Amino acid sequence: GSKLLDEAIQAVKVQSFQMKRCLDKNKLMDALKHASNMLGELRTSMLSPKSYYELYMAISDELHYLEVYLTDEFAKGRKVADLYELVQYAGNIIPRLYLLITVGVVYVKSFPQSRKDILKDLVEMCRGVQHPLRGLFLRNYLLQCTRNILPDEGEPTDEETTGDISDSMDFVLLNFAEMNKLWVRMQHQGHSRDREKRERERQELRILVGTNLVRLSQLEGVNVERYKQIVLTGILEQVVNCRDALAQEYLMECIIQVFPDEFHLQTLNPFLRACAELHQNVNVKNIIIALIDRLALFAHREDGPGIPADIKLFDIFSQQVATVIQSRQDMPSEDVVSLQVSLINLAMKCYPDRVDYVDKVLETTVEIFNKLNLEHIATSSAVSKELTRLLKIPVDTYNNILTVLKLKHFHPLFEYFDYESRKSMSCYVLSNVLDYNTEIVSQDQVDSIMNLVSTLIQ
Amino acid sequence: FGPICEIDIVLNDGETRKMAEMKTEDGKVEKHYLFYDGESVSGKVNLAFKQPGKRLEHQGIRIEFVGQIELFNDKSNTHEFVNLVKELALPGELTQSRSYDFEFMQVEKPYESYIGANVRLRYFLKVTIVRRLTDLVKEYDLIVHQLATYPDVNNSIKMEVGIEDCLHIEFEYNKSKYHLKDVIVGKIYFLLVRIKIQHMELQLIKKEITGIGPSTTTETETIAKYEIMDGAPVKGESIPIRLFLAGYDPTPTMRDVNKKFSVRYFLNLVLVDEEDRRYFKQQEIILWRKAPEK
Amino acid sequence: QPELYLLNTM
Amino acid sequence: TVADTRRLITKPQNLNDAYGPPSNFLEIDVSNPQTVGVGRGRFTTYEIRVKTNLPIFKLKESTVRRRYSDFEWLRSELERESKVVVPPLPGKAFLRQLPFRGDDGIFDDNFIEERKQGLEQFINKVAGHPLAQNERCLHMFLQDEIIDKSYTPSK
Repeated sequence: GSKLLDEAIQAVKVQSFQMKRCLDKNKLMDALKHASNMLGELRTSMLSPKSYYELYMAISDELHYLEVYLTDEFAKGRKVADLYELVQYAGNIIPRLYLLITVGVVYVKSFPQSRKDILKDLVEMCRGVQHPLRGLFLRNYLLQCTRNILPDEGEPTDEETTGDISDSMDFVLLNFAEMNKLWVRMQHQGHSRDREKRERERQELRILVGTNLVRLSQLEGVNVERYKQIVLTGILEQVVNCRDALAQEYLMECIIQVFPDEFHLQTLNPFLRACAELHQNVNVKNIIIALIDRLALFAHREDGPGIPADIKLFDIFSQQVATVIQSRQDMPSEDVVSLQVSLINLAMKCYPDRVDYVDKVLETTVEIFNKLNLEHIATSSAVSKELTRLLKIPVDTYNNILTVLKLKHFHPLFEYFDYESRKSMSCYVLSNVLDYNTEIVSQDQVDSIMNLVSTLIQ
Repeated sequence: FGPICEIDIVLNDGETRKMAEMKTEDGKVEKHYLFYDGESVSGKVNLAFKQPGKRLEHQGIRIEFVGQIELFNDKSNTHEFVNLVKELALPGELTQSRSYDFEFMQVEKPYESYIGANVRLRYFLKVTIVRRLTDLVKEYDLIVHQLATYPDVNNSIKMEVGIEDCLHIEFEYNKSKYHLKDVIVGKIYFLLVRIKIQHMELQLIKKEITGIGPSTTTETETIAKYEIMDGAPVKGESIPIRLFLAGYDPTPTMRDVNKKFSVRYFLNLVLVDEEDRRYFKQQEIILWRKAPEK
Repeated sequence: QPELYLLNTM
Repeated sequence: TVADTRRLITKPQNLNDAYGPPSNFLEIDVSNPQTVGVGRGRFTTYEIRVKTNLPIFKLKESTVRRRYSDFEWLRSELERESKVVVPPLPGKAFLRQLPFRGDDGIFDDNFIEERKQGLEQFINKVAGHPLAQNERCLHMFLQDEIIDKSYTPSK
């Protein structure tokens, strides 16, 4: 039908009109009685996630006019007594908590002394809502209301305020852990034949859980050692133990996006040991490649520190990728090679000088192809697609193409192609050696050019 | 004509003395003066004489302080637990208006005023001008509140209950005895959940028991329904309770008042499943009127 | 009409 | 102090319980109505497909064929031993068996569909009930391939 949504938004606009009407007359308890009625509409199970989201956005807009009314009313000396207590008299828990959270942030602003206790209270009393959809949106409303008022390090020096960065990190890590619990629980609610509908429904809601991680990175007082010890340890504990491929894949990629590259360099072996634990249905390849691509962009960014010499990227990634692949039960051969591509790409952008590294990936790729008792690989196969893209990166990216001919293990990978791809690839390299002019070729590299011609004609 | 005389009572401390309210039938709210066990009641009985020229022949005027318990609105079933008399005038006449002083010294008021379904307990002053066939009578109502102090023993309620191999829970309320503007701080901890729970709520229930022995009538009224959970828990989950009793304006617990009636309060915890079946556990709590410092 | 089951102590 | 923020202290929820699947899974589908017999013998059977994770049910998945009389027998057994107020069945429609009606009688599709929903309605209520799950008749009905009416009611 989809009427339900409009009928609800209709009713919301009715009650929010009578709400502001009372806020003009200064009839606060009459205003809150309509605000409660409005909030009533969020109790529904009948809406889907997209519909509910729309209704939430409507009701969140109206709640802001109330919130700002109270904030100013309190700021002008005329502070309502027992207002925190009074909104809790509400019979239904959903109106009660949205009002409690609204009234909470007004109290934190207006009474800095009670900040720690109120924040700690608001996250705790949300345990009331165990229903995945409604609870997620409540716990999101908690997060967005509190955005500007959470403790930090760049704060006004008012020595009557309470709570520090430690309390901010507990506050969000707790809200995170509860929201991820609700969002994973959504997997098992409802009838068993709507599995594809649920995973679609969960996917739409993934941003709500992810917002917790985003909020943690917006904390100025989250330095690297706090990230190491508290924040990432916190996040990873939920990620490995949720045992849910959808959540694991989202949250790991969400980590990479949200936190800075400085933090990633100090947490690579922790992060990649977590990758090796993830549920088999998780695309681990995508997580690792996403990380490598972000550290590649970090290398080429000037007016920035670059990659310290103690952080041996290549040795870390080569060794972990091989361990992560070892952890998979049936990773495609094309995917294993998609990783060898990014290992090269990492070594190219992080250590252009060190050609020995580029050859070690290629040497390792040979060992991989050799280890796999491989039947002849067609050009139509995905493995061949990747091995082509792998070999094309040194050729496309280096300044002097002579330097590619100096690689010892570049050519031995041509063995495993099709007859069609040898002819195509041999041509492609030799083509580039003419398109940019040739200098006199050294002894090892004279040998290379004839080896390329031999595969082209035969 | 009208009435020949009108009786009006005016307490000596009728300006400064605090009043209190009483919820009667159909939502009406009366306001009478507030008194406490031990206080003296004193004032003036003022007789307005209305018919000038006429005379009022009486066989004596008195004033009574009365505290009594009325059951089922049955006049034959009224029971006076306190009665004090002050004779104001001997048999005689009244040609004009006149006042009379009265004082009842340090008056015992053992019970708190209460208006229920099948019970009323009220205190009043009753002035009676006795006449040959029909007495002129004027009642004048008062509220008495019974106060108490913080209790010696106050243990938290904590209890593991359930349905075998279906639902096990542990609920805990922070006290057994709560004052009238107190707060139920509690928690529900889930140990085993093999049913599908839609929601959970705490209810406040007020039982009013009347009669003696086998003669027993209980009038129940569900004062609060307070949602505390929305959705299915799993084991290991804790749900917080914070229920402000100030919101519902209840009476104190009143146990065997004059061996005639009780008024008791209960915390009825109720979980409701997906097919609307309703699992509950009742727990009596004592309410008590706290004495404010002074 | 709506079933009401008392929770027993363990 | 400006706000009463009192709660009792809680025990952290163990992460297996928190994330691992809930232990109240129980769905029963009534489906696939089919005629069995020819002529005067004919009656409709339905597929009663169960999926669960409750320990009391001796198979996590089961599928059996049931007749509307079987549903009446289940309800009748539960009315005797169980002391559960049992929900209503969608109803014996006797006059549908009478001949030369303006519909297909007992095998009308608007009938069989509406009955089918009522049986699903009924069995999910009954099977979800706690006191009902103890009684042997419910398991007999859902998970034995044929019902043994000459039985001694246990549990």
